[PDB]
Amino acid sequence: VWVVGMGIVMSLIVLAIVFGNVLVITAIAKFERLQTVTNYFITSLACADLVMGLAVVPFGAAHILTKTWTFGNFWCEFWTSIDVLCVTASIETLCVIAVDRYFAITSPFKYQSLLTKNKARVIILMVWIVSGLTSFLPIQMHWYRATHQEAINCYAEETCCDFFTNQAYAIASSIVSFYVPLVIMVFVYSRVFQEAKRQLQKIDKSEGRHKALKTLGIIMGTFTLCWLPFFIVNIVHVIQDNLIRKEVYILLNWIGYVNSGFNPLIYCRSPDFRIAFQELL
Amino acid sequence: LRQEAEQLKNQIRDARKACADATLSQITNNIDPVGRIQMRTRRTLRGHLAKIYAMHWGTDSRLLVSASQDGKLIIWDSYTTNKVHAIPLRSSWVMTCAYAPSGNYVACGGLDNICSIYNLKGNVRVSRELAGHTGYLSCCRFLDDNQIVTSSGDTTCALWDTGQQTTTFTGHTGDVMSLSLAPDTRLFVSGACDASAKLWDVREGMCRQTFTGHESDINAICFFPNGNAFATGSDDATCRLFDLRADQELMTYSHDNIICGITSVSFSKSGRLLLAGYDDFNCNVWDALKADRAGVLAGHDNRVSCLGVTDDGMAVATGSWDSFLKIWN
Amino acid sequence: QRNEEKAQREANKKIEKQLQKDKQVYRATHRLLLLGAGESGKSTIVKQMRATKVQDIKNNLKEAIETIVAVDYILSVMGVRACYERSNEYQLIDDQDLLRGIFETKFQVDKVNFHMFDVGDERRKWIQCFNDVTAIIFVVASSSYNMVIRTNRLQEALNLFKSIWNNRWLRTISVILFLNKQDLLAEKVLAGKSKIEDYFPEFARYTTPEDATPEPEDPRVTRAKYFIRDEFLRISTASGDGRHYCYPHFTCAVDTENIRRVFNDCRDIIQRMHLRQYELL
Amino acid sequence: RKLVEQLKMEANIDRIKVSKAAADLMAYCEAHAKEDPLLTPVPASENPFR
Ligand SMILES: CN[C@@H]1CCc2c(ccc(O)c2O)[C@H]1O
Repeated sequence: VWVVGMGIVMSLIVLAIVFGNVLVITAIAKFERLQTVTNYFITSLACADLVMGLAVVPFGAAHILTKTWTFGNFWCEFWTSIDVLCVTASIETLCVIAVDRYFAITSPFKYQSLLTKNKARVIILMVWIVSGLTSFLPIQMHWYRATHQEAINCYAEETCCDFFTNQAYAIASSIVSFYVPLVIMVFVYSRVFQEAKRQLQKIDKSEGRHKALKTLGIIMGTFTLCWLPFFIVNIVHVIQDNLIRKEVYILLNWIGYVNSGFNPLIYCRSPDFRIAFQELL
Repeated sequence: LRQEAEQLKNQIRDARKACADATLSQITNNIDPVGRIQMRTRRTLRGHLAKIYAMHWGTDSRLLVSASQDGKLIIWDSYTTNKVHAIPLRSSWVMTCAYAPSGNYVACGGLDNICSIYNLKGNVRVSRELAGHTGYLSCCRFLDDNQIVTSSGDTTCALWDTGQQTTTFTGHTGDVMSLSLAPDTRLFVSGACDASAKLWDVREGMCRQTFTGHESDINAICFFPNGNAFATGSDDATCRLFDLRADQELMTYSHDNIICGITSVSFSKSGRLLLAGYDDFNCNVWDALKADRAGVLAGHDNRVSCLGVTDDGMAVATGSWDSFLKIWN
Repeated sequence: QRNEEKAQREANKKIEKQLQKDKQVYRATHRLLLLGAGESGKSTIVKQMRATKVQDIKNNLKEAIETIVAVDYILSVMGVRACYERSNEYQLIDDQDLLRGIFETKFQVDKVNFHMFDVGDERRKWIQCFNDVTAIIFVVASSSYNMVIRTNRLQEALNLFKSIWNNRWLRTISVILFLNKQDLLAEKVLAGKSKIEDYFPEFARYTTPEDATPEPEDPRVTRAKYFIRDEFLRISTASGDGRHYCYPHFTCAVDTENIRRVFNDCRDIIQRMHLRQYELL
Repeated sequence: RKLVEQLKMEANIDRIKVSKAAADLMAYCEAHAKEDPLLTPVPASENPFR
């Protein structure tokens, strides 16, 4: 009976992620006024979240619940490829949104001229292309196949398919996906918070008669709490194989997955987005 | 001094009341309603670099001209969505545009007192910038290929031929903000910043009649296709219809829900439907005779700023504060 | 036919490229409104920003003489100190000595394009036209309190500022406020001919704010300037918060640092608009 | 003081009864209704836009 409830929970999570991503994409695309220079990045994030929630989350739920992968070895490799590509695309899109906010705040006059629709399209294309170069090629080709005695049979066996990566690819993939974007957005949001504090101090000084803390705090904390533990345990298991069990790995991975559905709740709170959502429904 | 004027005004009001045998809605109660009307967006013209102010349909139903605050007055082809010409106005701001019934020349207003005339028919060149006024311009129109009627930010409305103002109308307490022309070239009417809306005779140069039934600024004046009536759009939600023969307010169009202002007013080919834009993001359609709304057109994101109907009456084009100009059929 | 369609397409294309360039240059620049009242020292700021002129100066002198008239040879041509002493009652106007329709001024501060507006209307119907300018430069003369109309001139300026502030179409427009004739204000305050408390009763109970010590000036002058600044600022502050801020700047005719001040304040306005966006502020 | 003269000039005009004007307006609206592409539904082939 425990598996039965887990299946319902996983189906609900997948449905919620799909619905949120679809709503965000439809709101961004249907209305021309809502679409803007910075909304292309949100569109890319929503597209990545939708693709992940329609490709890996349902297949991942099917794999974990049944404990047997019915599809072939090539199809499982392709599924893992899509999973890692989606994760890196989402995190890099979050990093790009953060750097866009930093450029808009720290350099206001140069922001409009530097960034245009063509610039947004080319930077999004570069993000997706670098995500592809980091995900597809090392995993579609058999670089990532484990050299360990364990899981060699599992990779050979069709029904069994679990992630056993080389000691080298895991660290590099984690660095390109999460760690570097983590540093970039942490520094960027520290700078933006410093600018906001300076503006608040100036306003208080000019006119005698914690808001920035809440928004930055939620935006950074959701992403960090969702993804950092998984991207530290994956390195830890490579460094120490006996430390990390499979259940911990899976649980942390799915907790990180839920960030895909959490992202629309944190990147669509603007009143224009709410009005568009109300009109669409 | 003013006692004679007050007595004359009281006598005029008494005479107007004496002529009110029956209300327009009293007769219209027998007629059938037009019913609900669904209006789609056949095309969404775009390209303007900033907010637009006014637009005027061409003599033919195809070509139209759009005027924007960016200074780019671009001529559009409604059928194929093509920008035939792009005329950069010398003045940074334009407040009105006009299209010649011949189609040869195109007029552009502006916040500057100077009114410019562009000879569209290779490269567009300004024909002869007009003399000017004391204030800005509000609305321009073409009696023919040689005469342009302009409304100013001062009281005076003028007819311009040669850079010469043949006539200089006057009598408005405030600033005239819009005007319209009758199907014939003999008569035209204009609004004002004050509630007064007047009818002028082009040949005589004297305001034959004055209508002051409003209570706020008048922003738009449309003219009945028959030529015996004209509709006014005030700053307050109420829009009303005047009859030149009866010389008073025959009907009044308003609703409790609407509280926003009115920017542009235009009729249909048959005159049954009064298409009025609002300061809100929507645009309303009213049954002129029955004084009942028959549909809501809320395509634009920003407030609407201009309307128009082709001479053939094929479709009604609304230009908004946003860069998007949408043709509604 | 086909040829006609092709031609139309080519023309549209030619226009679209030119229009894209025009949109780029338009977005590069900024728009500022100058709301200088009549004889309020507005021309001083424009001069600070930067034969026939001699004839214009002579005409201005003749107009001043006619205004004073409103000896016998002077009157027929159209006690000198008497008019200057009673210059408060009636409106009166006035290379280096000479300096001491719609007008457009274009200048660059830090390689960023700027464009200045100058209109000038009791109705002020054209005010709603400028709903897209970066900021409004509203100048005022702090010495206008002595001059009386028919409400004093400074009170009229306060009423105009209140009307501009509480406008539906200007709900997203900030105001930069310049208090011209600071030296003249100090000169009038030092002399006992006009008392600020005599014209504004609230000045008797008013006291200087504790943390306001801008310049090395007798206390009375500073109290007067801070009263005027507070009277201007109260109407702006009590209306609401967000996308609305007044930036009072005490300025002198000689001082030429205003051009830097407008650039810095416009940058601050853009930065604070972005901060208010994204729900940060 | 020409305002009173203008008002007197405008007052000396014959007025048509409101009932007659309303009847004429209704007659015109009913006569020209069939030619309005907006009042009646727009035919797919007839409408150049659609
Ligand atoms: C089933 N576990 C996969 C495989 C490893 C991996 C994931 C996500 C992001 C990455 O950068 C990875 O290297 C996980 O979704």
